[PDB]
Amino acid sequence: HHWGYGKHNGPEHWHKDFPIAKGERQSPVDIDTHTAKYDPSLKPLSVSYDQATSLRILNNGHAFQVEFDDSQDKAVLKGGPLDGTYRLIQFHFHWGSLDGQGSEHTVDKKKYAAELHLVHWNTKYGDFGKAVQQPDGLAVLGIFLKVGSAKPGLQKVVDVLDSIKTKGKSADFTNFDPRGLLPESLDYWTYPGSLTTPPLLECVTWIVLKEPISVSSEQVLKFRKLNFNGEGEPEELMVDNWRPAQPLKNRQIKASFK
Ligand SMILES: [Zn+2]
Repeated sequence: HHWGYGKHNGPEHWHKDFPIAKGERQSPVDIDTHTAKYDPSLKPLSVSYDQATSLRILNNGHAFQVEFDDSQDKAVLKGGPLDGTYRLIQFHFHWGSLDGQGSEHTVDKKKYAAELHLVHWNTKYGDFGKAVQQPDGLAVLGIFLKVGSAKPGLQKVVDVLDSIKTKGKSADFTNFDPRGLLPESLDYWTYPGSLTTPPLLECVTWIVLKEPISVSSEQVLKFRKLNFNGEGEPEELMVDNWRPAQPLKNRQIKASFK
């Protein structure tokens, strides 16, 4: 009976195995655009993905994860609110059963159809496992998805999903360029928070882009064909794998833009 997104093991149950679920800097949160304060001190966000090297894509029973070779100084996030350099290790999505829900962060209570998370670790801590034990261990770039025009750069991801339908399936996924998943503008909101999946560690600087990307209905429909279950188990569609907004508590959301 491990954690998931169902009635008996979903977000409202997580605190039992992971007490930090009720902690002081949990994610995601609602972004109140009128309360977020422009911070002229923020530096421009630097996203350097030109040398990114993808390895594999995996269905882990909670989402699908595209993993990168992070053994060299390549796909790096820096600047913005960050001190130092963070290296890309993986990205994944959260999405809904319907276009009207799916995102984890919300904007003035608005839910997007999905949300992309590009996860980077602080190189000062040597590797991901050590980084997540530190308050400034991770930087996650969050990008909202809305349904409209197709995102051509997402299609390579969508076409491989048939091969990793069920929990535990993985496939080679080389030469995928995550630059194809970025919106035009890098305007962002930033706040200190957590992983949004167990173990929910409070180790993330969140950087959430204001501009969503558009994906087509057909593209998101293919996300919804994935399965939470493993091969040979009763089919339960992988949908609504999002944690809802958590209390902001003692935190300020800063905006990079006015
Ligand atoms: Zn995530």
